[PDB]
Amino acid sequence: RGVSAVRPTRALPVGAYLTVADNSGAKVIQIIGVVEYHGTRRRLASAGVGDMVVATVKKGRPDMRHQVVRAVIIRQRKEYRRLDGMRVKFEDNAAVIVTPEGVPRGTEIRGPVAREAAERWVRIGSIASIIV
Amino acid sequence: MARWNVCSYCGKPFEPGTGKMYVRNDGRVLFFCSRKCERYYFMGRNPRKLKWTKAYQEARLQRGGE
Amino acid sequence: MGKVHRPRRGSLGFSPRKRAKSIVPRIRSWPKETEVRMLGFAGYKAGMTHILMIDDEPGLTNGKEIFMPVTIIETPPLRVFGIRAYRMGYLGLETATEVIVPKLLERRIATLPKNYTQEMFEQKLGQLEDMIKEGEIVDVRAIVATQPWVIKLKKKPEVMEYAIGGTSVEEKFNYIKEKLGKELRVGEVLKEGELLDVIAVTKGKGTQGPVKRWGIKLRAHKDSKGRRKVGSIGPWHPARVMWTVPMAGQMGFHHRTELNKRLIAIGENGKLKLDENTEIEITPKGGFPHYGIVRSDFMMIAGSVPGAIKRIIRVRPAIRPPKKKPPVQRPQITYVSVESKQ
RNA sequence: GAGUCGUCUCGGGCGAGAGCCCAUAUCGACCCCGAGGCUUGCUACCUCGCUGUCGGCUCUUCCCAUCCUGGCCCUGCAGCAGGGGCCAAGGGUGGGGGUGUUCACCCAUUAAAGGGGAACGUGAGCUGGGUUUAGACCGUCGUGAGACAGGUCGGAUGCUAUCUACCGGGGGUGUUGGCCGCCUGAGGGGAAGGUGCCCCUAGUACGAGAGGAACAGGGUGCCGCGGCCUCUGGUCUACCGGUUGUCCUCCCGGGCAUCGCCGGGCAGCUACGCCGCAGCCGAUAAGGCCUGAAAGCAUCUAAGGCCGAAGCGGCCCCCGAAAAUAGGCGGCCGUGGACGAGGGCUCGGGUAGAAGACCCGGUUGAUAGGGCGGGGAUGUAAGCGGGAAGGGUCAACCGACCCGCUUAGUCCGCCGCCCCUAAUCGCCCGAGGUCCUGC
RNA sequence: GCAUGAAUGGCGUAACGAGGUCCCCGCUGUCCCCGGCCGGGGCCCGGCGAAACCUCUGCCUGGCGCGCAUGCCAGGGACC
RNA sequence: CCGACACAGGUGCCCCUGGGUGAGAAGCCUAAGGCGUGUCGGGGGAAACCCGGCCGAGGGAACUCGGCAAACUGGCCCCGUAACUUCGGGAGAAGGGGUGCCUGCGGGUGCGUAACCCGCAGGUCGCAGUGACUAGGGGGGCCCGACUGUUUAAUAAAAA
RNA sequence: UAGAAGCAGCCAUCCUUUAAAGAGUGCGUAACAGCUCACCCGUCGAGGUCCGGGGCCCCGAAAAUGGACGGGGCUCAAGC
Repeated sequence: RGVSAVRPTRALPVGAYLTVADNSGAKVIQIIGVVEYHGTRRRLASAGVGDMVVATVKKGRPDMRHQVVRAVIIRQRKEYRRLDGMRVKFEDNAAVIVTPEGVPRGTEIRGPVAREAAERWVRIGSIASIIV
Repeated sequence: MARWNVCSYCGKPFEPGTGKMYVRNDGRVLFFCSRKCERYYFMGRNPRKLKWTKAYQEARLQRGGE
Repeated sequence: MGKVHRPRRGSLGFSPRKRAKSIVPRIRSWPKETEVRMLGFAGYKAGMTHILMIDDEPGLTNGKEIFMPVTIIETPPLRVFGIRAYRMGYLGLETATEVIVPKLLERRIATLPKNYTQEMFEQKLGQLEDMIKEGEIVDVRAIVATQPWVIKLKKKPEVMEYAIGGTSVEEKFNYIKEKLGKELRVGEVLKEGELLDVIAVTKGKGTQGPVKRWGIKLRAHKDSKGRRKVGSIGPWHPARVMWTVPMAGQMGFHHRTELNKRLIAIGENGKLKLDENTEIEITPKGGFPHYGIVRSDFMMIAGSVPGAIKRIIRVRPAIRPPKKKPPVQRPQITYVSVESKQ
C-alpha cells in the first residue's frame, strides 16, 4: 500500500478482464485477487485503484500466459472520488504489469495513470507519460 | 485550494465540489455539470442545435442583434 | 459449508430496534456534570448542504482541500422554565423539590395552575432552604424548553432536561437562578472547533423487512419462492425461537448517539449577511424541501447527524476527544457553496 | 437418538535410543494407565395407524484439546527466521477449479485462511444434484423368468397456523382514589469495534559479511455495524418532449397496443455515494519477582507483599415504572334518581404512520387549499409571418421540412405573501375528599 | 478388457434430433450487493361464508421415565 | 350440451366478400354485430412480504449438478459462406450492408390517363426508420438412435 | 601428546604427614596457573539430620441451551 489520498470506490471483483497498457506481449490480464485484503464470507475480492494486484495473464503469448504475475492497476472504468468532492472517471479499465518492488515491466506506460498509485509507487509515476 | 470551474458543454457558470471530470484515454479532461451533460456528450448531440442550452441560444440572439 | 466462519449480520450492540418512549433524546453520559454551561444547545434540522474546507486534519498532508457535508439547523433561543434540586438517596438519585416558573404556555399540553403566583413563591423559598444546607443537595439540573414561534414544523415547546454544571452545589444554584429571567445563545454555551456528540431519535421507516433490518445475502442459481425470506430459524432442540435471528418489525423512531462531529460555524439569520469564510450562511433558494422559514440563530455542524429532515435533534458536548487527529479550534473554510436542494 | 467404547480421537506416566559429545534444543520405540463421543462397529431399548435421506444453500446458538490477533517461557535462541511449551473463545478465520459430495486434492492471495456438537443443526425455509421406484441399453451370470454396494439416461416435494414461540404495534386494570408533565436506574444486551500496510526509527541494533530487527509517533486501506443523500451513481408509470400503427373528417387536442416504444429527470427511497464507531483505570491468568521460613543458610510461597492478558468490570452503546422494595418530584382534581376536573371522538395536516397509536395546528389561527410571485423539471408551444426540393393553368397555392415570434410553453410531491376557501358544527366517557388508621 | 467382439450384429456414417455429455463466442442482476417503480393481493370496512382437526393448559431448564416431557422431581421466569 | 355445479375445462361445420395493415383466413387499432353477469364493492403515502411484470452503474457466470430461468438476435431485401457430403445437402452456416417521410421520373399491366403493381433520383428530421406490434442468438467436439413417425392419456417422449 | 601437568581421553586410584587433602566436585586454561568444594575444628551452644509404613488432602483433570451436592447455601461446619 502506501498513501492513497483518495476516497475509495471499488467495483472490480475476481474474473475481471483488464487491458495491458505496457508493452510486454500479454494482451489481457485477469485478476485473481487483490494483495493485502481481508475477505469475508460471500464477498469476492473487490479492487480499487492504486492496488497491488495478483493476477494471471489471461491472453498473450504462451511465454506470458499461464504465468502468475503481479501488476498495479492504473485505471478503472468506474468513477473514483477524490477527497475534494471532484470525481475521476476513465473510458476504460487498465493495469500495467509490475514487479513486487514497484518497478514497472515495459519501458513505457501510455495514457494517464492514477495519482494515488504515484504516491504509493514512485517508479510508476516517473515512467508515466502524464499523471492525472 | 479554493478552486472554481466552468462547464465546457454549455459555458454556463458552474459550482465546485460538484460534477464529474471525465478524463480521456489521452489524459485530457472535460468538465460535466450534471448527469444530463455527460449523457448528452455520449449521444454526440449538438447542445447548440437545441434550445435547452441557455448560453448557446443567447449568443445566437445577440449575434442576430449585430 | 465446511465450518466457514461467517460474521454476524445485524448487531446486538444496537438491538433492539423499536419506538422511542419519548421524542426527547436519552442521556447516560454527562459531560457538563462538574463543568459550567448546559449540555449543548437544541434546535430543529433545517436540512443539509455542503461546503469545501482546507485541512485542518491531514488528509495526506496538511494544506490540501477536503469536501465535507454540513447540517444547517435553525435553533430557537432556549429559556429556563424550571429549577430541579436532587437529594441522593440509597436506591439512586431522587428528586428533592422543583420550582416551576412560567400562548406557547397555552399550546403546551402540560398542566397549569390555577394560582400561578402562590405555588411558585413556595417552591422558590423551599429551594433557598435546600441551597443553604448545602450538602443535602448533591447536584442541580435545569428543566429547559424550546420556543418555536417563527418556526413552522411545530409550535408546541418540547420540554427536556439539561444539567447545569459548576464546581459545587451553591454555584450551580446561583447560575441556574440568573438564567430563569433570561434568553440564551448558541454563542454562550458552545464555541466553534470542539468535537461534539449529537443525540436524536432517527427517522421512522415504519415496519421494515429482514432484508432491510439485518441484511440477507442472496442465494443460488435460481430460487422459485423468493430470496428475501428468513431461511433457517433454528434447530429441533432448541425448541424455542431466539431474538438473534432475522425478523420484520420496527426500524427507526429509535434513539441513536453518533459521536464527535466538529463544530464548523455559528451565525445568525440566514442569507441576510454574507461572509467569505466561516460559510456564507448557506440558505438554498426555493427554500428547503419540507421545512419551515429560517430566520433565527443557527449552527452548521459537520458530517452526518442522526435524524432526517424536519425533526428535533439535540446536541451534547463530546465524551471523548479525537485520538490520532488533533482538535482544531475554529475550522477553516477555503471557498463556499450556495447550491439548491431542488 | 439412548446404551456401549473394541475401533477411532486425544492425553498422562516410564525413558530404550540419536542428537559430534550430552535421553528431554529437538525427535522418541517397548510397555503401562486414563479422558472424550467426532470415525467404524456392536446393542435391538424407542418408532412400521410415517420421528422423510444425504449434500449444497440460507440463518443462528454453543464448546476448546486455540489456526490468527493479545500477554508470556526456553532453545543446539547471533540477526533475519524457526522449533518446542503456557494463558486465552473477545473478535476474525475468505474466494476460486474438479467431484452430487460431507471429506479429500489443487491455485494464488491472507495476520490466519481452526475443528466439533446442535433431528450425521437447518425439506410444515429453498434446491432435489446424489441414495432411489414403476421405462431402457450394455458388461457378468442364469435353460429361464430375472439379479447387481457394475456403468448409465430420464423419472411429483402437499398444508389457509388451532396451540405455543419470537419480533414489532395497540387497549385496560393493579399503580396503595384518579390525573398531567418531568425523571430515577433495578436489571437485560453488546464486538462496536476488529485487523493490516506504509514512512520515521534504520541501512541502525546485531553480523566477518550476506543480510537485517524492536519501543514510540504520523498517513492510508480492509471488515463488521450504524446513520445519513446536500455530491456523485441508480430509479422515478410526478411531469415534459420525440416517435410507429390505428381511430376521432381534422389542423389543434386525445384513446389504445395493459406505462406503445424511446429520450430527460425533480421530490422521495437507495449504493455502485457520504460520515461516524476511544482512552485509561481497578482487579486478575500465564509469567516475572520481593521479604522469608519449613530445613538457623539458600529458596518467588509455606504466611505477608509489588507488578502483569485482545480475556473480567467500570468507563461506552442499546432498551428500561408492571422493579409487588408496584419508585421520586411538582402541579391539576373529585368532595333510572344533583352537579362534572381531566380525557377521547371531531376538524385541518404530518415531523408519524399495515389497523390503531404517535405528533401538531385549530380563527386567540399561516394548518391545508385557491390566487400571485419565487425556486425547480422538460426543451421551443397553440397561432401566426417568411423560406422550402419541385409542381402550376405559371395565381389561389400542394409541400415533408427550416427560421422568427418564444431562454417560450407545459408542469411541480418545494417556498413566501395572503384569512379568500376549508380548520365549522357537535357528540361522549370520567367523579360524588372514600370502610378503619395515621390526619 | 475386475467382467469386448461379429445379425442375443461389429466398426463407421452424410443428413436429422423438445436425445445424453463437453467446450467457446456473443449476451446477460445468476452473483459480488442490492434498490426503485407497475398491476393483482396484503391491511381495514359492508354484505356473503367453509375446511383440516379438536381430553385440557401462559411456559422454560435439567434430571427421570418404554432411553427424544408443559403436567412427575428439583430450579427459574410470569399482570391481562 | 357435457364435466354433481353458472368447474378459466374441453367438442364438428359455415361466416375464410369489413376497413387500415401486410405475403396472411396473421398481429395491432377501428367498425358492422355482441356485451359490460369474463357477476361483489368501497377505502387506505398503499408498510412487510408474495404472484405476474419493468429498469439497473462497474464487472462478465465469480452463482449453480448444469447459463436452469431470463437476456440476446430479430421483420425484409442484397451480398457472402467453412469442416463434412450419400452431391441432395450442410445453408437463414458463419459474417457484412440497406430499410422513415416528402418532391420529380421510369418500367409492367391495362384503358386511352381511368384502375393498379415494381424500381430510381433530389430534398430531409430524430438518440433511434421492422422506431409500436410482429420478430431465429451463433459455432464445434464426443456418444446414441439412420431419417419422418410411436411410446408409460394422468411423475418416465428416451440411448426404447 | 606441543601440553593431558586433578580438569581431550584411557586405566590405575597407590604411600607418608595432619586445623586440612579426593592421584580430585564444578568452574577456568589450547593444556597449566588461578577460584572452589566435599572434609575438618571451633564458634552459634542445640536435640539433631534421616529414611519407612499408614490415614487424609493437593497435583494429574479437556466439551458442546444454565446444571448441579435434591435446591438454596454451608469452610472453629450444615465437611470427613
